[PDB]
Amino acid sequence: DPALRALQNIRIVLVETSHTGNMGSVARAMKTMGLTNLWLVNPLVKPDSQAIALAAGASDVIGNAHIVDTLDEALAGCSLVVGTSARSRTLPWPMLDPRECGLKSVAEAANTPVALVFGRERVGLTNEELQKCHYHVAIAANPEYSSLNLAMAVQVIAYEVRMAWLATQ
Amino acid sequence: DPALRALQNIRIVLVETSHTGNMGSVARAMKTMGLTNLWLVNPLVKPDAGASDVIGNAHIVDTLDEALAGCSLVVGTSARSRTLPWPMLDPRECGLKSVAEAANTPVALVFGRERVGLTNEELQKCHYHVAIAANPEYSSLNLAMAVQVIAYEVRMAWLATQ
Repeated sequence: DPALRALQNIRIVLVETSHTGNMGSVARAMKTMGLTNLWLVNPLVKPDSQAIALAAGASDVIGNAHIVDTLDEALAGCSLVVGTSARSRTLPWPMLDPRECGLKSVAEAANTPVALVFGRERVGLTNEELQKCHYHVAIAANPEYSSLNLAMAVQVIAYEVRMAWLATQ
Repeated sequence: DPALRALQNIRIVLVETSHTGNMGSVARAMKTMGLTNLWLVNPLVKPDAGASDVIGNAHIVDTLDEALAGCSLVVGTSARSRTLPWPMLDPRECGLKSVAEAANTPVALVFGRERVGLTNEELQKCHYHVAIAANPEYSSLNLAMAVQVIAYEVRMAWLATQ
């Protein structure tokens, strides 16, 4: 991949993933867009045969994953941290959409490591975790049905990171 | 739900889907982006979360032609081909063209089989092919993920009309 070096600095950080299959689907979503650096923070169960199975040709991304107990460890060394969250009117945070997150991530990663942080199936990220992010990224969606599956959220965000990369080419 | 009428003319057409779970995930991907209009072309088996309505209301047809009937724009997922060259779109341009055409007439966005995609004869029924730019070492997205990307670009194009 001619994107390998530009994108190897961009970490995809999954916080306390409940279903190991989702770890695998994430690894595949990542690798198809050229992202290869996966960090798992305190996963309920470590990657297993199901995670390897859903990773398909991206089982190397699972294999090479960093597994750490705390979020701080996954963020150490990163200059730019973006977490998935809807906007808040009462504890406002600076907001990105996937497209702007892609642009910003690629611009930053030319210099220094970036973390794109995703939370737990259903529950998401906690307030304590969200407060360690520089920006929150929200995916504009059907107001009737507005929550994407974990791996689908990663697939969108990774897609926009490759698109931003491609623009630099 | 303000997108519902601008996007109801966009058909998501799955050809010979072999995994009923993919059918579900596609429905979810669609619905989160406002797409509701699902067409299943000879699914291996008939359909067996919160987007169950998209599955219940699906149009189950035996031929691709039926799923394409009435459509002024048909886009199918494929890589570019050197030997069967076809006019190519990326997801972003596909989303712009789809939303523009859908204000007025039906559009079909066609996804092939797991792993192997669409036949050349199926591909020749499309006006454009859409290639999702990807890692050349590993370029094949899961069916539901391909739908998710294409549906996301469709909503982004719709949002730009607001």
